[PDB]
This record gives sequence, C-alpha cells and structure tokens, in this order.
Amino acid sequence: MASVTDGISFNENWRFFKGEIKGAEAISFDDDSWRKLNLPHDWAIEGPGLPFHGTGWYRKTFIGDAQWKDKIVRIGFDGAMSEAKVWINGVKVGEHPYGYTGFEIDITKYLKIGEENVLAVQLTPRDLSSRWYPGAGIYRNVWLRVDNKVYIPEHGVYVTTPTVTKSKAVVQIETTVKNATFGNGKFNIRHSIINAQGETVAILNDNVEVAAGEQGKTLAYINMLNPNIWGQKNPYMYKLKTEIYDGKDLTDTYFTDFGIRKICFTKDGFFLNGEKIRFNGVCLHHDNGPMGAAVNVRADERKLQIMKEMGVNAIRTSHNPPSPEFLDLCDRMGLVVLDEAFDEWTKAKVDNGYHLYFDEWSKKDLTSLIMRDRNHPSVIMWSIGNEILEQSDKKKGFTVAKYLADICRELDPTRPSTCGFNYYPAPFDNNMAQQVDIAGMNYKPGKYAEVQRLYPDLPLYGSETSSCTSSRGVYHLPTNQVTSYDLIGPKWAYPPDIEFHFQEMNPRFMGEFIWTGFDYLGESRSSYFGAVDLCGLPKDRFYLYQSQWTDKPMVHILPHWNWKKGMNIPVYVYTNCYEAELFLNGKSLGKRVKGRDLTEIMVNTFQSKYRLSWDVPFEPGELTVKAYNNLGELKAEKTIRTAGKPAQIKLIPDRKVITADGKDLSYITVRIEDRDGNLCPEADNLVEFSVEGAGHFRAVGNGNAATTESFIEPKRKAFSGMCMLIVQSDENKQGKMNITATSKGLKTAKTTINVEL
Ligand SMILES: OC[C@H]1CNC[C@@H](O)[C@H]1O
Repeated sequence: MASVTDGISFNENWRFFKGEIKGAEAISFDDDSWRKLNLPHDWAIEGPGLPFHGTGWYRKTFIGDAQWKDKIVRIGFDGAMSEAKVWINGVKVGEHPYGYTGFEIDITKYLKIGEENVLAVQLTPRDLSSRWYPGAGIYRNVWLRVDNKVYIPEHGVYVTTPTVTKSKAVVQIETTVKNATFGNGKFNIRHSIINAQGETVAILNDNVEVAAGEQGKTLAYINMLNPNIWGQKNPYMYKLKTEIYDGKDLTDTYFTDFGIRKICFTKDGFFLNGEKIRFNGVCLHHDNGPMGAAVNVRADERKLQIMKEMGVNAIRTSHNPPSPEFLDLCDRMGLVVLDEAFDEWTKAKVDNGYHLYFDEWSKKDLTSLIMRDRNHPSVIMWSIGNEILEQSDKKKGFTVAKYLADICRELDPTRPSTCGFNYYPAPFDNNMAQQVDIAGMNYKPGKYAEVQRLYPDLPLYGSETSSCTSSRGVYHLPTNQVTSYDLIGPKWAYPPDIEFHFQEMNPRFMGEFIWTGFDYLGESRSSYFGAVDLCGLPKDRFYLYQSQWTDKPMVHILPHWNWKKGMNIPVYVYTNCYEAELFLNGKSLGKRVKGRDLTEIMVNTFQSKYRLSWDVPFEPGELTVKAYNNLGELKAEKTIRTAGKPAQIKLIPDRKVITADGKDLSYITVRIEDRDGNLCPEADNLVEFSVEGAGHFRAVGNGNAATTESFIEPKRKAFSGMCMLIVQSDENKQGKMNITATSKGLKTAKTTINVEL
C-alpha cells in the first residue's frame, strides 16, 4: 500500500551503455546488447587522472504495477554525475547539470499501468568540469515513491529543537502536505517520535487545510522530558514517523531521522550543548579509492571510523554536497559537519565548472542542499563556497557571497553560514568575509593574529590546513613519491606542527580542517595530501595527528629499520605521553621529553614540540621505543625490526563477519612478511587473489599514487609492504567466503569471511 511505504529502492535491473548512440531514449529502442547492472554505479573507476567525461546511457524497463494505478509516482535520484537528461516513455521529464545535488521526476502522467515502461537517463559529463575525481554515472541511490493524492512531497518535514536542556527539549516540526485531489481538504497529522529501541515515546498531533492542487505548511511542537542528547561521545538518534490522515483514512507515512542538540557561536568560539567545542577536522572528497564514487555505506563507515581513531571530531565536505548516507553516518557516529555547496560561483576555475550553471541553478541547488540536509544533527554550518575567485573582485564580489548567505538565513537560520577563504587579506578587506556568519581561512596560520587585530568581531576557524604531502612508508635519506618525514608540499603548504603551533597561540580559532584525512583520486593519478592512504592504510602523518588529538596513551616510531650500515637514520617518535626513550638492541639512546627536546624541521626552520627525535647510526636488529608519563610509568611501547627477504603473505580482514546484502564489504589487509613474520617495509610483490563461496572479489588497492594498476582486477602489487583486498557479499547468500592470496615465491595465505542474514 502507498499509505505505509516511504520510498523504496529503484536501483535494481538497469541497462548501461558507455558512449553516444542515437534514439536510446525511445520506448522501442533495442537495449538487449547493453550491459546489465544494479545502481549505484561509477563507470569511470573501471576503464584503464582517470578519464571521467563523455556520454553514458542508462535504461530501465518495468511493468506499471497494478498498485500504482491512480497513485502519484516519482523517481528520486540522489546523484547523477553529471549533465543529466531523463525521459519516461520517450517524453523528456528532467534535466539536471550539477552532479552533487539530487533531483526528482514526476512520472504520474506518462505511467502505463499493466504495460511496459522505459525510464532513460543520459549523462553527458564534460572534460575540465572538476579539479578532483568526480566519478561518472548514476553514482548515488535511486528511489521509487508511490503516494496517494494527499501526501508529503520531497524534503517535506523540517525538524528543529529550539530548546535543549537536560530536563527538557522542545522538538518543533514543520509539515508540508500536497493535495493532488480535485477537492479542498483538512488533513490530520500524527507525529510519532521513536527512540533507539523502536518504542514510540511521544506523539504530537497537528493539522493543515490545503486547497485542491495546492501545497500547505503547518508548525507544531512537543516537549521531550529527560531527552537523550545527541553529542560526540553519545550520538543518540531519534526517528520521527509522520502519518497523514484524510478523516479516518491514512494517506501517507513519512520518516525523518533527527537528533537533539543545541549549537551556538560567538566571535570567541563554537558551542555544542553549552560547551566549547574545537574542530579536530578533516576535509574529505567523496570517492572511496578502489571502490570509486558509487555510494557504499560500509566504505564510508570505515573511512569515518579510521578518522575517529585519529581523533577527528569534524568533517568539511570539500567541495560539494555529500551523499545522504555519508551524513547519516556522521549523525550516527557523532561527527559535526560543514556541508559545502560549491567550488566556484560566477568566475571559472575550470572551463566547464559550476559557473556555467550559477545564474540559472545556484539558488535551486543551494535550496535543494539545505532542504535535503537541514534535519541532520551532524551538520553545523552551511559553507557557501571554497576559494572562490570573487574574493579578488574588490567592488562586487561580496554581493555574490551575500546572495548565498541570505538563502542560508532564509531557509535554515538554525545553522550558521560559512566560506573557505584562500586569498588574504582580499575577502577580509573587500567586505566578503563579513557576509557569512563564520569566516574560514585556508592556509593562513601566519596571519591568524593579524586578522583578529584588523577584524576583531569575525568568528574564525581554519577551513583548510597543512596540505603536507607524503607517500606511505617512503623515506628519502638524506622522486615520484614524497618523504613520509612530513616536510614537503605545494607553495602554500606547511607541516601539521605549524598549524598546531598557531592554533595554540590563537584560542579564538575554533579549529582546523586538514587537507586531507584520506587520499583521494585526482582530475600520478591520485593524491599525497591524505593522512591515511587511498586504501585506508595510515601513513606516519596519522600518528602525528593522533598524538595531538587523542588522550589514550600511544607512541609511534618512524622510519622502518631496513637501512645500510654507515647511514645515520633520523628517528622520529610521535606520542601523547610526557616523554619517550629509544632502545637499539637493548641499549638506551636517551630520554626525550615532549615540549623540551624539540625537533628541528625544514619549512627557515621550525623548532617543533610535536615530534621527538634521535640521530641513530644504523646497526641492524630491533629498535624499541618506550613512552612514559611524568612519574616514569610505562604507558605504551612499540618495536620495529630489520626484516629479511620476503617469504610469506598474511591476510587480516577488518571484519570476519559481514551482511548478506550484496553491498557490505570486508577490507582484508595484505602484508608481505619475512620468515619470522616481520613486515618487509619496501616490498612490492605482485599478489594474486581468488575468492570462492558466499561472495566475490570486489576491488584491490595499495595507496600508491603513481601506478596504473586496475582497482578491479583480482591482482595487486604491495606498496611499502602492504596492499588491500576488498571482498563483497552476494545478496541473500549466507555461508563461508573463502579467500586465497598467492604470490610467486611466497607462502600462500588463506582466510574465511562469514556472511550472515
Ligand atoms: O593543496 C590543494 C588544495 C587547495 N585548496 C582546495 C583543495 O581542493 C585543493 O586543491
């Protein structure tokens, strides 16, 4: 029934064709040769940065179900990258250029009940339309919505919490109802607020009069006593079930996930639930490396989990709306989010960027973003742009900023607007920074003090920071890869130590958002900016951040200990403990106290309190680091060993049990070890993979930016000792999935993944 169903998946059973072909929108077109696949789908991750432009066609053929007779029928696309045209039974019903905002088509008038129907989508992504890897295809989920003629249209519930206290929160709810009948009506609304255990704990009644053919809105509120407060440690989520009634008859059911938290900002900082919050933040691009751009919940969850292990409490969605699923995870995992709309406005950064669409589409797209995301408790700011060229239009650039900021204020005043500024002092002197609620600075720690003198009333944070580059496990002593000593970057870049320093000296700054948390795909086809590599393996940079951003005692040592006798090895230790002591084959090499024994790093040079360092003449064997508190008590330790020749493969699944849904993944780390089980720190052995039983091979990676190996062939070379196998369940198939990893001259490895549900 249409009254109980709130939008089901329309992802299954499509036809795809990469390339231009005449008349493929037509009912009678013959797509029998076309490849068969389920959405979501990124075609650009398959081919051989990686080519992302051209033409792609999708067609789905379906019977008009008898239950859809006299119903309103819509197809929702969360994302199609990019330049979409859509047809139903040959009639054009949709056209959407921007690939990061979703859109909806109404197929009610053209739907044929009991006969065949053909939904056709053409994507024409252009070259030079993105500064990073966008993907190509219907890369986000697609939804079928079958409603009765009185119903809640898309983004039709808006949930706010204008009072949030320990004793009582007030939940305010705006309901939008569409009356597609030929009669005026008064309709009842029942809001059921449902807790984490599935029990309805409060019901709020409302109603609305809507004339025939029209849409109406109504507002009501309800008290929640002793509420479960959404916070970073305890990210408690409620579920709102909204039911529409026409007299005794239910006409529609509509669900909204929401949380209960208050946010507040002054010129001196940001506040969550009445407490100062600081952003230990990361920028992330939307791809998931070997998995490409197609939405995958587990891929995103893993990425966010790894970021939380680093001490990350905040995300900047550089530089576009993310998927809804990504934001659902942030909600569930207690991360605060800066939800960013655009990378350029009226002035072009790239030839076929958003400036082509800005005048016609900017209001519609920003409106669509805020309407889509204004119920996520994770979202705390609307970022209207990143590094936009209008920063240097002295006379008029501020007007475009105001225009976008006013739309933020009109649609959702419960969250501040912001923007990421890379020019200095331009947008501060040109009246631009003042048009948003909170100003973000990109790569300007040296100017933090000065901008506060000149513009003391602006709230501030580092919207983009560091841009330090490294390759995982690569050290250049004394290139095509970059040193993992974390010194090098582009002209505006600087090591993390510099941001930490200037964050401490400028407490008003709300925090930072590093470029980037994970490596991402480009247009060397991928990045080096990530603290974690493209397949989810932490670089040494991860531990530098972890040492600064977490309390749980840790210690990490670099580099590896496969060197030549005679070399002097600079040895760096990152810890959150008071001091550390280095031991080479049992012999002490000295204590070093953090904040006292400083490490000089080249930028001219900086004395950093954030690294501990030794100069060690290389004798082979084992190098052990011990971290202590200020009483001398051992709190953590790590040991690294000079490894021998590659002898064996070890396989480490992140999860030995996965869901039998056809989408869920196990990420199996692949190690190249010597005879004693020590990792071979520079190994590049080709590993081959075989997957049998309940599931299949999905993808491989190694975090190497400068390779052309496929992400989707069952073979991959190690990089700096490791690579990564990704397997996936088959839908509704339980049991064992058996993996075998082989490599010429090494001991074969096996592991089993169990698949349930
Ligand atoms: O260091 C490179 C970064 C500069 N800021 C904008 C990002 O998208 C990226 O290009």
